[PDB]
Amino acid sequence: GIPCGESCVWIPCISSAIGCSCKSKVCYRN
Repeated sequence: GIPCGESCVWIPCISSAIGCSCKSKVCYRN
């Protein structure tokens, strides 16, 4: 439930490695 940084507009969630996933068009985790 916390924004990681990358935006699922043009940037893939590299942070997905640490559990980040696209949410509300932005990569979120916890």
